[PDB]
Amino acid sequence: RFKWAIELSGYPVGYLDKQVP
Amino acid sequence: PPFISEAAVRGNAAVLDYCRTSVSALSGATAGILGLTGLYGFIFYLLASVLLSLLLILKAGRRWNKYFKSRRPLFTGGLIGGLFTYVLFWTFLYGMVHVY
Amino acid sequence: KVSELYDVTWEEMRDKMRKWREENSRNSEQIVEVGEELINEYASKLGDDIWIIYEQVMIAALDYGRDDLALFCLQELRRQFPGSHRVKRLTGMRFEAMERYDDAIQLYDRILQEDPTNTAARKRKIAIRKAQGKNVEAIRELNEYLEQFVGDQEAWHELAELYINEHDYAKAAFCLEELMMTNPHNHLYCQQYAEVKYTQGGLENLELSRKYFAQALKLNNRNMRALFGLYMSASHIASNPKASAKTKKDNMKYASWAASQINRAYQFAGRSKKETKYSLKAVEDMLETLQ
Amino acid sequence: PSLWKGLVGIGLFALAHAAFSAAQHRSYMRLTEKEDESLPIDIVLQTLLAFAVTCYGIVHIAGEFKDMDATSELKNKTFDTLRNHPSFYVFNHRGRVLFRP
Amino acid sequence: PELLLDSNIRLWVVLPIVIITFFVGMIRHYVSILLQSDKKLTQEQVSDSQVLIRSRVLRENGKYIPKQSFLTRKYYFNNPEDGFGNVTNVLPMILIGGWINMTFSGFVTTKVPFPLTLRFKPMLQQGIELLTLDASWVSSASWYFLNVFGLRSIYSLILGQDNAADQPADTNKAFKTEWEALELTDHQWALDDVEEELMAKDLHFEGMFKKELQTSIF
Repeated sequence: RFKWAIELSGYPVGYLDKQVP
Repeated sequence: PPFISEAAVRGNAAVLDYCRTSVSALSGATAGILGLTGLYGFIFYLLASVLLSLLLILKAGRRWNKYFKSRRPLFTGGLIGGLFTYVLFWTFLYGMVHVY
Repeated sequence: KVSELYDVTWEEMRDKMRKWREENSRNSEQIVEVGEELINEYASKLGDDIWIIYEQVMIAALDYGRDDLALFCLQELRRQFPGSHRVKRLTGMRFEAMERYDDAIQLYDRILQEDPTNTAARKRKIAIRKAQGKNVEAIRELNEYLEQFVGDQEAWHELAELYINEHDYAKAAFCLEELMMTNPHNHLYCQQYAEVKYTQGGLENLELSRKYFAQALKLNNRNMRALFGLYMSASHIASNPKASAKTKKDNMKYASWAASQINRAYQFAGRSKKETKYSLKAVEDMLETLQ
Repeated sequence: PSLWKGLVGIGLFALAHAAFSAAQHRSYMRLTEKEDESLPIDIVLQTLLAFAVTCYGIVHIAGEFKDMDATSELKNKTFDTLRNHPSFYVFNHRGRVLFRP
Repeated sequence: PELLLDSNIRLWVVLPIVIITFFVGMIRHYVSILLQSDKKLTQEQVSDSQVLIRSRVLRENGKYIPKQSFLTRKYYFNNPEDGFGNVTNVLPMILIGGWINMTFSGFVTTKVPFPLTLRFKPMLQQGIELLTLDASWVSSASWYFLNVFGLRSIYSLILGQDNAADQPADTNKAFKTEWEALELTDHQWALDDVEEELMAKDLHFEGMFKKELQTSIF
């Protein structure tokens, strides 16, 4: 929550991204 | 239980079948040895069956719900082939002893 | 080892080796110690159980940097089974353990030519690719193999680990979902997926992480990692300045319950063994991170 | 432990002895041509005792039950043994250097 | 009883039948294992079977993943993918029955201990030529068949599993069947109220800190 906090930032068969409600 | 493993239930079924077959064969052998005949001997078979079930309880003990859903398979499980083995061994030993 | 710091029969050693085989333990030193004695002093006692022990001891010795025993076991196995394919795989592994990769590659190509539907040769080629640091080629080859042979959970887990090592978390989460779908009763996969979702992104990712931490803790009540993750995720979501009041109070309640359970668990731990070093310390962690 | 095997063997031997005794008694009786149908009580007691002992002994060796809950044996599994993939082992690390470089 | 029998027939005709049928059954089981089958499958068959199993597992257990992933996989599998030996088992029984009838039939074997009717008589007395004899007395062939029929449980017990006794089609069709079956499945998340279920009671920290930490092997 405070002080010590590390942020790490940086096609397997089916892979989609959007909608489809 | 939300999740069930088939291996455990199949192993339990195998153990029950082993016990039932062996006790049926032994009961048939001893009924043949005693020389009992007719429907009277049939009663003995039922008695033997009951005995088996009782011992199974002592094998299950408490918390039996972990191993089985209900005691009905533990009581009335496998009363068809056991009868055939019982009558076969009964005839075999009765012919071996009381005849001749 | 019998009458040497221990008093066990050969049956006990066999059972211990079998148990070490069932769960993939990689303590090579103890495995070699037990296996060499079992091979030497009890060879005739084991009727047909010595071949799998031969393979296991050879692998352990290769892992332990002791090649004489590996060569002995390989010679015995090759003599017993002429022309087998597992022995060729062991020979290839021995070749590649000495930094001779071209011979292993040609051996695996020969194996694949003899039998096209073999799996271990492709995995060993992928391992050879990984041993040289060529990460992208290994990932591509593993993806191709998974495309050909779906339903192999070891490959899915290895691909997930490789994606984790490359700081690409969406595809790792996808692979962990694929693994979790087949095994919904395993809490470790849920815990790891929750950790990946925690590390991935922001608010909704934290919500999913909290949900799956709760699910993992429900599956097994002894998982301390799941409890710590649940508490941390609830505290993180509660203090987020872009959340509604209802979610804020729900997360505060979740964090309070998690902290109470953690304190009770540490008291339980301190009751049995007397150290009293973390029960005095975990309370400070809970207090300083409150709200 | 292994005493149940001895118990069931003793029970089977006693049952066989009772069978032989009953057969011998029947063979002797058919010689004298006596229609009294005299079955000695001791033989019945012996065979019943042997049958009961044998069944009790054999009910204890069929095996042991196992819990049907799928999440029962994973309570002790740890992530140390779950991350090991035998098919993807690599022997390029510091273990070789530490032991006989 | 009614008849007086020679003990020699009991010693030399009864036991050999049982021994022969027992060992014949064992030999039949072992021979059946010896040449059971040898099957080979091409890569496409196993790949398609694994794909079908994966689709079935998705349909069965999509309720343990986030709905977005479930529908992402459901967008897949719909547009791109789904649419783009005995002779020895039975004949030896009859052969051995005939051989036993040839070399053993002709005398009374034993008697069942329960009364029967006249319906049983034609079956249990194949070899004898009497007329008014009771149906309880059996011939040799009937005894052999009875012994054969009454050993299934014994074979299952003394031998592994059950043996030593008598008792895809089109890829496109399977693809269409799975496509039709999967189309009517909808996501139903099973983690909506997991937190409330967890919060009901304290955790089960009982029976976890027993025994002692392991020191070494064994």
